[PDB]
Amino acid sequence: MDETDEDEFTPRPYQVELLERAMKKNTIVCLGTGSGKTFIAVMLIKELAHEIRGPFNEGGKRTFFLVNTVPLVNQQAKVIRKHTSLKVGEYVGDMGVDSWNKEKWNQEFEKHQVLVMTAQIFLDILNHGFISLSQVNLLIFDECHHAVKNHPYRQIMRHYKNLEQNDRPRILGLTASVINSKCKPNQVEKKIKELEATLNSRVVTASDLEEVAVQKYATKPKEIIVSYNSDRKSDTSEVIENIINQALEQLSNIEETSNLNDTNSLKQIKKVLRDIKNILDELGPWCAHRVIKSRIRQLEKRESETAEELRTIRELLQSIFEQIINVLKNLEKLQKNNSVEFVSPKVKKLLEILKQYFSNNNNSSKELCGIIFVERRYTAYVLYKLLNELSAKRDDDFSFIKCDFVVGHNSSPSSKEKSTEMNSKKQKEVLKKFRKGECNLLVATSVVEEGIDIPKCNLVVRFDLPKNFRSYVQSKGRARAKNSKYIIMVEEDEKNKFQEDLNQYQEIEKILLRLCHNRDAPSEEDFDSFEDELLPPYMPYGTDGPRVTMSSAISLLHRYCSKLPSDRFTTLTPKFTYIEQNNEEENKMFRCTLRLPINSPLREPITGQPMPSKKLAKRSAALEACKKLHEMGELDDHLLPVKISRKNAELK
RNA sequence: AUACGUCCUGAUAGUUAGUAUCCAUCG
RNA sequence: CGAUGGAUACUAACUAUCAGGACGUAU
Ligand SMILES: Nc1ncnc2c1ncn2[C@@H]1O[C@H](COP(=O)(O)OP(=O)(O)O)[C@@H](O)[C@H]1O
Ligand SMILES: [Mg+2]
Repeated sequence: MDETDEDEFTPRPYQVELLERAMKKNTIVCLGTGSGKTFIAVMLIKELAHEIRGPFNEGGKRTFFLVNTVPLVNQQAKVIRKHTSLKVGEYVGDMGVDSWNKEKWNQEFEKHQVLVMTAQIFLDILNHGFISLSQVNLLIFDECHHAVKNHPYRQIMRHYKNLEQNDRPRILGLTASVINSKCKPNQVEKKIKELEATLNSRVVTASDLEEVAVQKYATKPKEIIVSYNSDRKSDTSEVIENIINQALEQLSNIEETSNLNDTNSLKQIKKVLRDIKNILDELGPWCAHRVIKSRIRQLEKRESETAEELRTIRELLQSIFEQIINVLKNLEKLQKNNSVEFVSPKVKKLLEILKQYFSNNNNSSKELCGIIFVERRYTAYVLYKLLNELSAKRDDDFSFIKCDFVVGHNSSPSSKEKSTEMNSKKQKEVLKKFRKGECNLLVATSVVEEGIDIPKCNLVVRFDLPKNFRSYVQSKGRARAKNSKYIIMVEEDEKNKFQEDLNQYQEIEKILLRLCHNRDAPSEEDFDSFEDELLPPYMPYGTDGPRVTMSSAISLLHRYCSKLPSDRFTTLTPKFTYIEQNNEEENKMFRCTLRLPINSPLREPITGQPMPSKKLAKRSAALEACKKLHEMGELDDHLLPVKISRKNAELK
């Protein structure tokens, strides 16, 4: 039954116009979400493909693609591979790319024609002298509105500025919302001018888009606001939260009265029980008890190695949680087979919304595909568990629900035994399952919120309020299919503030849509204007060799310290000490000092130059330490830590 | 009625310090 | 799990401007 579906792409007229304009000179493309900018980028890549066929040893060039997150790089690589005939490769941080030497990087450059990877990796390659910007043919900045202050985009731009104008590559950027944070309507012009100066380009908007052409293809859902109140609570729930409050009070009294071997341990206990209180308030007693038994398992793990006082505190906490369990036994909704009443009013409202949506779509032949957006990861995990349990209960109207979740990921040589784990392959598998149609619901954090082409959706639910203009715009634009719905859940007493914020957002959008028409080219004087480096970098082998920028000193120092062979449990870390002195002008002056662990050969402390701010003093001290360390003979030619073992140390 | 200096309040812009959360790199 | 970096929101202090209130001086 499967039929192949080639795109057989026929570009739309505004795409052709934008392609010509971008070919003429540097540009930034500003268009609404879902209007098809990735195909424009693909067309531009294909147009200039006659400069890539040459070998790399004889000065051949390559094309690069810059992306923020991992699902995005996978998806864009797949699209480019499908549409054109060139070879594409994808690089991320899972594979452990820093351990590679120069020869393997040269081989990788020789193998492919187009390279797609994250921005931080590109910065690392640029700094350590593996590649030079004179060999790049074209650069693409996905979501270019992130290049502000100290973001890695700005650092790469600083690298680009020094190069002579004879051999500078072309620049193209794609964005939908031009301003990152929230601001008054009077600062929009200043913000766009700053961005134009930073990226050394002018913004462009098609004349045909304003006339029908792109309105048909752009996505616009409907907005609905649903209100709930959390004051209305069950008396038993009030009793439980009062008991938890008095437990918090007595634990605080114990902390204030009883001395502690580690105050941070009881502070952690207090914050995790406050988290338990928050979980109860937001979700309900059953989810709280599930987290409580997970906590029970956590101290089952912990009791192998713990202190006596810490274990007594843990056991009195266990006693309190056990009393909570006996209180819940009287409220055994699952035993009573009526679990609808116990949940917090917010969860009840969400369930009512889902039921109404299913009732509406019962007549509709099309299936359902929805996304739920949550702020923190633990809430997402607990919500997924609860929804799966309700579906397994097999009641009247929850027999069709299938749920899964996606969050960020971590990796370590250690086991990291925990309830929540993630990996690149598992994340890709879940996304593929969602695309195919195995699951109908997805519970996600802000990882997938931006830029992901989602399967045709009908429903987006905001479990938490948007924080600024950009997040609101992107979350609105995530739904793609026709006749979509956008739903926001708001507490009763914050609805006026949310209303005024929505009005301000609409005004900002209206102003932005008009200001971008018929703009003027930027001036190179502003490009020469921006300069935040108070101290020049450290270049031992010349301008084109390796460098250690002021911003990257501390990370390199900590990497060297971590690579030092020592005990597994002990994680060595340099110690910092700040001394403040007042100058003749009575201005604030900061001088920092540094020390190293006794394992490293460098015994003597190192002192940096005085700086107006504490962070600047710390950076200066780190830079001086790095220069001295290289002078002594630790770091190798490429200015990265040497793979030195005990035998290597003995030989040297 | 106005200007100058002083004290208090609100907003705007910038700087500094603290708390919470998210995303990337490493062990 | 730990370590590092970047971004957002909240609070406090300082500086400058604006707005208002009060005081003294001069016009
Ligand atoms: N020429 C075209 N013909 C058919 N579909 C297209 C064309 N150009 C773009 N599209 C569709 O429009 C959607 C645009 O999404 P995408 O380009 O990934 O991000 P953006 O929302 O920034 O444009 C894609 O899913 C693609 O399938
Ligand atoms: Mg895109």
